[PDB]
Amino acid sequence: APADRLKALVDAAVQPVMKANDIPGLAVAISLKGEPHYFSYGLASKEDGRRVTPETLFEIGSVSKTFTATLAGYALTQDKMRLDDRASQHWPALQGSRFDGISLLDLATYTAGGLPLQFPDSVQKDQAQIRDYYRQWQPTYAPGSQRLYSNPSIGLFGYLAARSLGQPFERLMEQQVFPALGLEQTHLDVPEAALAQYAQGYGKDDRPLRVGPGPLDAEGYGVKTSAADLLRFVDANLHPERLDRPWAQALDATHRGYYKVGDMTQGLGWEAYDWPISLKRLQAGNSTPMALQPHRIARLPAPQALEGQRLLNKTGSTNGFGAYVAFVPGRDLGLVILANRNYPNAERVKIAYAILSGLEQQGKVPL
Repeated sequence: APADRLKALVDAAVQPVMKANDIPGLAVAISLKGEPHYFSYGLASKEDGRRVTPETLFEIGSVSKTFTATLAGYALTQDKMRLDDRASQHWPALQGSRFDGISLLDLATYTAGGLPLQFPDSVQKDQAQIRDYYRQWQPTYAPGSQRLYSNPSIGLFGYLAARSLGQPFERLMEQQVFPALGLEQTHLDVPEAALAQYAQGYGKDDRPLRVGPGPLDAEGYGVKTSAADLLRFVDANLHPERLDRPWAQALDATHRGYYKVGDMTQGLGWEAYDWPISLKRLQAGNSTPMALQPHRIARLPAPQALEGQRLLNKTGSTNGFGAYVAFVPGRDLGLVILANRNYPNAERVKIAYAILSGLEQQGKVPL
């Protein structure tokens, strides 16, 4: 019965937004009690007229941070690191710098002291240049005091998690994490045999854009994946216990809240809200000032399990793409919305909310 009204519902949620934001192409995937439903709209590539399907690859941008967090959860589970480790414990080249005093949890949750949203332009994809950047960096704020959303920050957390496991990040992801989650259409670097599925991204004036290489790009924003595979990842998050125990615990470690900013509780990768919550409060939690400005944290006495009546989500963008994922453990409901335009987070949340709230309304006793 909830599946009955879903096409009308997703179309009403999606198409007005696609029109208002000139989105060429967009794929939705929803898990409702573990049944997958897909809805594809428009074009993966304008030039070649290729339609979006559930197998189209999209750049998911910062949604990649939840995969990064899962690898870290693995390292935690395997006793290779702890969240209270000093950063420089896992990279001797950092010993003597400010990262002697910054914890892994600080890096993971953007509280190291104001690491910038992006690396400076002058920092190339090069081990020494990244190392030298961290060695010379001086903080804006005290560690643990301010949240400033930051690629160098969770970037370093992933890179450190990988060193703790004794292997490069990309290899760990490609040979262990993606195979462990059963994801065969998920890539940090799209192989030759899959390039035909890689959507074009579209920027301002329909400039075609696909993400270029960047320092710690893999860790922060590197994943390309299909709506069907990202939904599989969401489904693993909904039911971690359906995985081989080391990976169940790894997912579980990404479902623990450390502090609040407004209505949002910060996890490793995932950000969480009480459910239900209003549309406007969820958009505020996903607002440009949330991402771009520093905020004072409300630290929780103890890590909070992000379970029950909670919604966990992550937005992610690149210059050409805009992704959003959300799941509600207490409704057994997951959702992925992938587009080849970076359109505003408030509109992504608008689509998701229409879907989530449409599905909830359906559950009432007829009176």
